[PDB]
Amino acid sequence: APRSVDWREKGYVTPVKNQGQCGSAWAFSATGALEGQMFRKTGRLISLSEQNLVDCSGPQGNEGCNGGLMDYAFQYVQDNGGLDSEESYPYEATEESCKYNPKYSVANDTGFVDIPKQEKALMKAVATVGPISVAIDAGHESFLFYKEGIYFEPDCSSEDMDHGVLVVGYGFESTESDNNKYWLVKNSWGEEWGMGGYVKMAKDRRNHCGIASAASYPTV
Ligand SMILES: *[C@@H]1O[C@H](CO)[C@@H](O)[C@H](O)[C@H]1NC(C)=O
Repeated sequence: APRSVDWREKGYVTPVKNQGQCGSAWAFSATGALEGQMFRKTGRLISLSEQNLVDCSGPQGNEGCNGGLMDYAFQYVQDNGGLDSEESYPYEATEESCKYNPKYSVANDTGFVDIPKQEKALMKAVATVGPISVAIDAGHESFLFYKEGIYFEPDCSSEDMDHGVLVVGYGFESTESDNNKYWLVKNSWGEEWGMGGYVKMAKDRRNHCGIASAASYPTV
């Protein structure tokens, strides 16, 4: 029910990462949600290998630096029966042959769940579960240049999303608020982008940028 949530303060979230020049955001969104649920489970925050996902999760539907889905990622961790740590399987920003090594697994998952397409459900799910993997229309130059404040983009689509990110919670602006409410969104473009890597994004403004059209998370 909370009028504010920040999972970064409860220890759920790793420091901002950078996918570099590789369409692997689906993989940073996925590890982000898996890092969170692994923490809820064990009380241990261990950073997870995106390269593992990029290299190995093709059989689940993912296409490396050419793109992918978070759901596919969670499916691979299940099928595979583990995922390697960031330390053991470092990120390289390019597609290589699979080097997974069951000895270095530090996370598991058991399925995933998809939140229905409602900023109400997505409010619930943040509050209940953990950080949530979501997809957004990021394909505007205002998103490139974003520095601070609450992101709103008139030409944003709620149906055509192109970029996976992580909702680590939500707030509001103005000691009150209809307005101005924001989602708290961790990106994977390095800390130099946005607000040290994060972005506040319009919440309950008609599913802005489709932040709720494709939400999900891993069961553990
Ligand atoms: C993941 O789960 C499988 C089967 O439940 C188990 O064999 C494996 O040891 C687990 N790995 C970790 C790192 O928890």
